[PDB]
Amino acid sequence: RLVDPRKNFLARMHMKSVSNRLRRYGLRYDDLYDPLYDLDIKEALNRLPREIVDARNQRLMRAMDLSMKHEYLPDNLQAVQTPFRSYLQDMLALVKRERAEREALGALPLYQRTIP
Amino acid sequence: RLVDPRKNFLARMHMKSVSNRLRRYGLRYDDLYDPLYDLDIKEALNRLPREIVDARNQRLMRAMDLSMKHEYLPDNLQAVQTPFRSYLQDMLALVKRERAEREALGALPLYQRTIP
Amino acid sequence: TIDIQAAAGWGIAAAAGAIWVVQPFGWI
Amino acid sequence: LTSLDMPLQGVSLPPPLADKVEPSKLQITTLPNGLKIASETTPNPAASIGLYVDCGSIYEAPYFHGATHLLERMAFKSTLNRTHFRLVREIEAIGGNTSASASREQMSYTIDALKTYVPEMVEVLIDSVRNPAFLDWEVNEELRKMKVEIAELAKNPMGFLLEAIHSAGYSGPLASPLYAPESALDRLNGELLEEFMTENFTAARMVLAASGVEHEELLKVAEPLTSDLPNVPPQLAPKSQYVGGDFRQHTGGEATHFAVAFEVPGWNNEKEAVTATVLQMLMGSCTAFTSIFNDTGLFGIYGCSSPQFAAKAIELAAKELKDVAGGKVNQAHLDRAKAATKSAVLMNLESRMIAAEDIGRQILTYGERKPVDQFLKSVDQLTLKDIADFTSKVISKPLTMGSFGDVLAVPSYDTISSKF
Amino acid sequence: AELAKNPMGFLLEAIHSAGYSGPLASPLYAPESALDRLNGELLEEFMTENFTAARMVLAASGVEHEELLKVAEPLTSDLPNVPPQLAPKSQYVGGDFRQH
Amino acid sequence: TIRNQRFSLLKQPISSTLNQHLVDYPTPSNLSYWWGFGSLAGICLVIQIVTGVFLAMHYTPHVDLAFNSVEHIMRDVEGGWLLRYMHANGASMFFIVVYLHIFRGLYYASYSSPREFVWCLGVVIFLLMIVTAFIGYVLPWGQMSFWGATVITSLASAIPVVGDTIVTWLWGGFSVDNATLNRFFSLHYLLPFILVGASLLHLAALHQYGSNNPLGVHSEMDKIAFYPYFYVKDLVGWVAFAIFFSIWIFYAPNVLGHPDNYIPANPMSTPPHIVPEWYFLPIYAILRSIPDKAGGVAAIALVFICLLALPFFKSMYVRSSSFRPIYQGMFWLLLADCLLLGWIGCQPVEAPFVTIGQISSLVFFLFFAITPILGRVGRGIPNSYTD
Amino acid sequence: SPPPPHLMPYDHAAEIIKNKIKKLENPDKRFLKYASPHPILASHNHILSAPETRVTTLPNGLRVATESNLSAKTATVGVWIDAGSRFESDETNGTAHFLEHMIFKGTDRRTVRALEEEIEDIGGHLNAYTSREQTTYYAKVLDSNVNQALDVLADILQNSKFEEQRINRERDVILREMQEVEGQTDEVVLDHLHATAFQYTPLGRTILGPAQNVKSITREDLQNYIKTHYTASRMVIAAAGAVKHEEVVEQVKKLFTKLSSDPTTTSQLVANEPASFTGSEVRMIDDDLPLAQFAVAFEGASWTDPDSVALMVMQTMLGSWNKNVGGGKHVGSDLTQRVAINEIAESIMAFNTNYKDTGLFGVYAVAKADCLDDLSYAIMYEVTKLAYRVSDADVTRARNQLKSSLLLHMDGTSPIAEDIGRQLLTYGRRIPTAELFARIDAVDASTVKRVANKYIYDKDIAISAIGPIQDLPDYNKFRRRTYWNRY
Amino acid sequence: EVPATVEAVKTPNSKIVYDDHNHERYPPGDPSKR
Ligand code: HEM
Ligand code: HEM
Ligand SMILES: COC1=C(OC)C(=O)C(C/C=C(\C)CC/C=C(/C)CC/C=C(\C)CC/C=C(\C)CCC=C(C)C)=C(C)C1=O
Ligand SMILES: COC1=C(OC)C(=O)C(C/C=C(\C)CC/C=C(\C)CC/C=C(\C)CC/C=C(/C)CCC=C(C)C)=C(C)C1=O
Ligand SMILES: [Zn+2]
Repeated sequence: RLVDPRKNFLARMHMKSVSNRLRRYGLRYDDLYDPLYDLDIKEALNRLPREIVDARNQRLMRAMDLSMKHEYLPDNLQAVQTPFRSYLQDMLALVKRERAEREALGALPLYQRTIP
Repeated sequence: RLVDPRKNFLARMHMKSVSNRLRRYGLRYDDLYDPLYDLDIKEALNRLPREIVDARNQRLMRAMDLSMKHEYLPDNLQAVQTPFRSYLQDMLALVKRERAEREALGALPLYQRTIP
Repeated sequence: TIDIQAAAGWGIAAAAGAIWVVQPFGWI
Repeated sequence: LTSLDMPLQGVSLPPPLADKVEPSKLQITTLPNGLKIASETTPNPAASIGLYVDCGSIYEAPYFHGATHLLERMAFKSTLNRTHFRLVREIEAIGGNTSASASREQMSYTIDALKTYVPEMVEVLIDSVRNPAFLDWEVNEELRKMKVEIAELAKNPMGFLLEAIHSAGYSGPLASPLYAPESALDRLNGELLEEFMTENFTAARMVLAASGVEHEELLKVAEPLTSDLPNVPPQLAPKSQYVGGDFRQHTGGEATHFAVAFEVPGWNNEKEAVTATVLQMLMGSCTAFTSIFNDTGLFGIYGCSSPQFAAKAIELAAKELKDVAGGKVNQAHLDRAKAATKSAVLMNLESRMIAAEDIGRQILTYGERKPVDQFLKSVDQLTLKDIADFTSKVISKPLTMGSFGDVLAVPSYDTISSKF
Repeated sequence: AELAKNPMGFLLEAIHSAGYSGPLASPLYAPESALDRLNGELLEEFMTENFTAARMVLAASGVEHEELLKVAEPLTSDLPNVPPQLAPKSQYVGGDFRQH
Repeated sequence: TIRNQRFSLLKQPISSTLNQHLVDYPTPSNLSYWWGFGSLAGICLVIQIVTGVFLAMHYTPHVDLAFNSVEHIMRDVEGGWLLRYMHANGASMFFIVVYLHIFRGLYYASYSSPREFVWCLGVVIFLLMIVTAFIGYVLPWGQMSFWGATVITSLASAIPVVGDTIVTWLWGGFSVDNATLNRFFSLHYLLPFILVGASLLHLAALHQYGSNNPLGVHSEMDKIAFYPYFYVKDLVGWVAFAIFFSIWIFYAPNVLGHPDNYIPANPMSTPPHIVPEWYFLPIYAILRSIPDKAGGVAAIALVFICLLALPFFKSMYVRSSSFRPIYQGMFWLLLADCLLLGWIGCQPVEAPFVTIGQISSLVFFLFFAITPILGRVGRGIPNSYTD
Repeated sequence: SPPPPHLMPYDHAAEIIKNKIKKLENPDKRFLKYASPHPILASHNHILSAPETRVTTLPNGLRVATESNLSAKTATVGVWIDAGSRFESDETNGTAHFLEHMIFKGTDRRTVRALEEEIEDIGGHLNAYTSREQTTYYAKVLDSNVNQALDVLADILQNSKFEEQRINRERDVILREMQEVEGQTDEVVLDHLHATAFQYTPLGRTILGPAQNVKSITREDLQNYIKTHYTASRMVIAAAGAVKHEEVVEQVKKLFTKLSSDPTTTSQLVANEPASFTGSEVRMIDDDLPLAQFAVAFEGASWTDPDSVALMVMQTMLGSWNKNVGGGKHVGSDLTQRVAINEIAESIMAFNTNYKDTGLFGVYAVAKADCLDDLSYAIMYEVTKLAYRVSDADVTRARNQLKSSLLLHMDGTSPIAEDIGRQLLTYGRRIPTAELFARIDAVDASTVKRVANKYIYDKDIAISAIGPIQDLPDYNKFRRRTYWNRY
Repeated sequence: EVPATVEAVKTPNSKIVYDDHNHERYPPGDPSKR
């Protein structure tokens, strides 16, 4: 598989570069997924346990504070970061599967994006 | 005073014409005092019992319905109208007295008008 | 009695600004 | 100016008071309509003037439920002669403070200020009680603030339980709640409050007690505003019977509470009441309480414990009542509670507010302020036999159980009743 | 909340706890204090230790027994065989309920 | 609370709308100086309108008087040289600021959901700016103006059946004449007001969800009021822009232009070199890379079609280029390509610039063709890069 | 014919309310003859005559002060010490609070049981309270037991044991309190306000101190604290009620013999480690709390600064109010009027804290999250207005209220005793009421404007907030609202 | 363990250290620079 980093060294370099950028801000890759982008992300975020969303929101606030100050996390704090520890993809996949099942059976969607 | 109907006959014609115009719509003279005109009328209206305010609102809806339909009250209904039976002037005067007393002693107003 | 001083202070500013925007030195 | 550690120059210092001031004598003047006016002179420059009426929730039955509490909330509002705004400004112009309290059998209206403003305090106090306007908008605003005062009542377990056992302990006027339910607040209006007050606020049922004023000045201002009250022949307070009760409001969750109460003699029978107070000091969340009325009283023990430890809590509390009733209290503890009773009463009489309220309460009940020394002798006569016999009779008569919180684990009333 | 509107059920529920002691005094309608602590994992532990085959009856009115057994057997024969538990004992004591 | 009395005047109905939309609007606290070019473009529009209104007090839209009226503005009216240079160079500053504003949106993927309507309104604004600036350049009636208007109105002839009739209808005759110049003046006074309305709707669409931030993440946890934090940050950019603008006005007023427009229009002889203003050169380059009449016009329309379809491509859920190394690299190649196209447009049509322009045009369109492919492949990044 | 004006239900109800209004139209002048809503400055030096306060300084510098009321049946006697958390060090911080916990834990003569049993044998009360700059132990006893109470106080101050097991047991009680600092957020908001306003000064430390300090407290640390601070010249013995000055002085000479006599002086300690105000803020964001509480404070004045009296009048002008006050919409305080009329807070209170060399002047408020924006505007508007517009009526009414409150709170032997002790520590003397009233009377409208212009106008502020405070204005909004640009 | 925010709320600090990457503070107690 081309994107798998265990096989393609270009994918391994791609994973490494993304990992350093995320680590500098203390962000996880799932933190980049915003609930305003997709209504399925909002639904998946609403199904998650509170402590999960609280921790995500704290990481976002910390990263935004670092971005404003033009600084990065201290090197000691960067060493304990887990950029690719996942919490959202499994929930998002479940929400997407449920939406497709409703579409296949001709049901109304449970939520719709407001027309801007 | 010249506005006294008993002393001045010109005031008698003025009162008669106003009564006739009000009686055609089933309106009292105190129904023309709108709460949006000033906050003293709104305060006076809020202090009145519910049965008086409900009756005022129904006379206003009847009059606006008649005005929309290009109609007047039937003569049978016009005979029972009391265009100059007061329900607000005494309360309005008391509210004005309280407002002036607050101003004389240097207190803040209990209500102010929104700058439009 | 500070509203009067406020008016006098702002009147000086209005006069100072007027002589600043329009500079009628060749007219006085 | 000069710094506060250097004395100010040019200040006229009043001559100092003597280190031993003669204590005054209570003068009680009774007006022909039945109103009693009492005052004592006090060396301190503060005056406390109060009006005490023998009216409360024992006169609400059966169609004035909530009137007494609303009269307390509607105190010092707009009158027929001055508005609320003016009345607040006159009190603040002289630096006064106003207070109102409502109980089951008494209500009070007090004003405190410097003694040089007595005519203003007396004039204001009488006007508020004699001529209330009871405006509809002012009543409605206080009824809105009534609901939050009632809604918060679940945050004070001691207060909530005390009312509940009063309703569950008595059958009649004393069972009328002091905090009316929401349904009974909707019917309350200005017309009801005027009808309630006019029926019960009479000259023969009111006392004007003023601590810290000469009797001449107080009479010269009050009499012209009170003599007009009509003579209303004194009535009889309704009788209340004591029964048992079991208040249970299962809310669940955690942190249960309880209160087991018994009947003790009222303010009359002036020898057993002292024993009740000493018993309260002897027993001394876990504590004891006391609420004595004119002809009856309630002595009980509080307690919080744990939701599942409740069964052991009532057992432990019941054991102490049995233990004192049996006679397992030594002389050392009796002298410890005897001294606490003496010190608490004497220390409570330091405040001019308590002293003034003690005058009105005692004159409203016994028509005479009894010297504290007679009570102090009653405290210093109690033997271990007196205390044990008293408690033995108390735990024999019916009990009033009240629990709040998680009551599933709390044992039945019959099991609590058998302990004694 | 929409239970006090019916004095039948409210009184019938109230006198069950006020008259019995023990398991039968446990309210069918939990208060607004045990609902906040209820969650899906708490529910799962209740079902796994209570919904056992020995306490289950599958009753069908209007079906024959062969084809009903043909369908139900593969879906229920794998339930573990647990010993029946003794029913909890309740004691009637009598009591009083009051609500102003 | 009960609003019985009047608190701060900003919350009164007279100024509540202005307070919520300008003074207290929640803004991400980590916005960089690249978010200050929106206010710069708004200030440039106001400068163009103010200077243009006063220039229209002295300009004559007649082929016998247009050139001399501009020279009369420069030489006779007091401070008229400043108004003309402010207006002429203000159009270049407007395009510089808007070009930097568009590229910020490409780098930070500010076109993505939920801001698709903001990007689409921006594309409409860009079309309005192009038409407005072009017809304004015809007003001085120089050699550049005449031959510039000749071909743009001739672009309609690419349509086979009705192409000729649209050209003559736009001209108002059979050649670019006083009819063309007079109608170009009226439209040049009107389109700037339509631009004001479009920018207000553009601003309103953005305020529905708020601005994007350099990290591209949800920002609702660290928002601050626009006043005074981003007012004082915008004020720094305004003063810095003024220094930049003043350099062009007072010391290099004609560097961003061609001397051929100082020759009165001659319908007889075309200049040997015929090019638009510098900010139109990249579009010029794509037009000249297609060896076909209709193909050249079609490619120009395809540029704006690709800009309109960008927000609606099925993309990955990551916005900022600071976390997308492949997309970030492609952005810098696109910027270099757009620079190359502008330089190519300034060159005559001959070798090797024909081959270079064709390749540059292909690379420009490849950016919009590869970006959706990046999103679809990038969707599986979280499932392949595991902790 | 139309109906008579009682047939219709709405017409009948209109007649009733019109009759009630006419009843209010005609007032009766019997009840309108003395009270007046206009504030007048009154001089009544004659009524403020009070028992003499006798002050005697002993050979070692010990001061004994008494207020004799031989008519009373009880008395309050105690020791007031010029010591607190301000005079400790960073490593010793928390010892003063630890000492308060261990002071009633038994001496050489008396064990803990002996101490408690002795006190409640006579129905007495033993109180201990420590603050940043002041510490006090006092006893409320009957008249006969004044001598016995003095013996108890002298023994615990001089011969406390500080058992190792009792120190270890008390170490855990305070550690539990340090982990249970909740349920009283008023004491927490003001603690954080002191920490951030008085940064890097002795006055910014908390009374409890850090958890590592209580973990390291030993017998020697407590003994060293007493030997260093509880000195003869820093202590005042104050008695009020049924006490004779001579008998108290003779007993003090007999009992307080083994004092430390350490030459450390309180004026030198403040000079070498001064307290300064730093504009800053601490925001404890917690959206689970139902109410938000915050305090905004300016730098105030010291005890002996003559402007402190004007700050007391200014504090009365802002006032205090909560939802249970009946007449908040009619009081003279404009800030209270704005809060009560628009219902934009649960409670509001102006505070004036004085210290040896500095002070705090500010407003503490409790409100819901959605009321914070309007509440912050109202507080800053009325505080800043003190530097621009001050009415003579408002300043006169606040003068009248301050006089009344200062004398009506002096009810009981215990309040008098602390007034004697506190004043002898902060002023070195008890200020007579006449002098205090003459200083209050000197604060006119021009004085208020000058003082407000010195402390409030265009000055840095300290904010400490907790709860749902996301809509609370930031520091720059508060800082801007300290001046008016229209003047 | 206890979270960092709860420790900060429960333990006031009179020796706060601020972020100094962009701005260096004046010494505490210095006169204001207004
Ligand atoms: C309603 C507002 C506007 C008015 C009344 C206006 C009016 C004019 C007038 C009268 C001229 C001819 C005088 C001259 O050549 O200097 C002109 C030229 C021009 N205008 Fe405008 N204009 C406006 C807005 C704009 C805007 C928004 C742009 C940019 C998009 C623009 C771009 C130009 C350009 C490029 C020229 C030619 C400059 C040159 O002489 O080389 N104008 N305008
Ligand atoms: C008349 C010219 C224009 C004006 C006055 C204008 C004004 C603004 C302003 C004030 C903002 C919000 C603040 C900021 O992010 O800078 C904004 C945002 C934006 N504009 Fe424009 N704009 C203009 C043209 C354009 C164009 C041509 C495009 C591209 C097609 C565009 C796309 C955007 C986008 C995507 C945003 C959101 C940026 C973000 O929040 O990250 N705008 N515009
Ligand atoms: C050498 O050649 C060339 C030039 O020359 C020097 C140029 O400058 C340009 C620059 C032109 C560009 C980039 C495109 C301009 C785009 C448009 C759409 C202009 C067309 C608009 C016109 C003529 C006016 C609009 C008319 C309207 C709206 C009709 C009004 C009708 C009603 C209101 C009903 C190019 C490409 C060029 O190759
Ligand atoms: C948090 O929100 C905000 C931003 O971030 C989204 C901003 O970037 C800015 C700064 C930038 C702005 C407002 C650019 C907008 C520019 C436009 C619409 C074009 C030029 C504007 C004109 C001509 C004004 C037209 C408006 C009105 C009401 C007509 C009256 C005006 C005049 C007569 C001059 C502001 C104030 C802002 O609050
Ligand atoms: Zn403690």
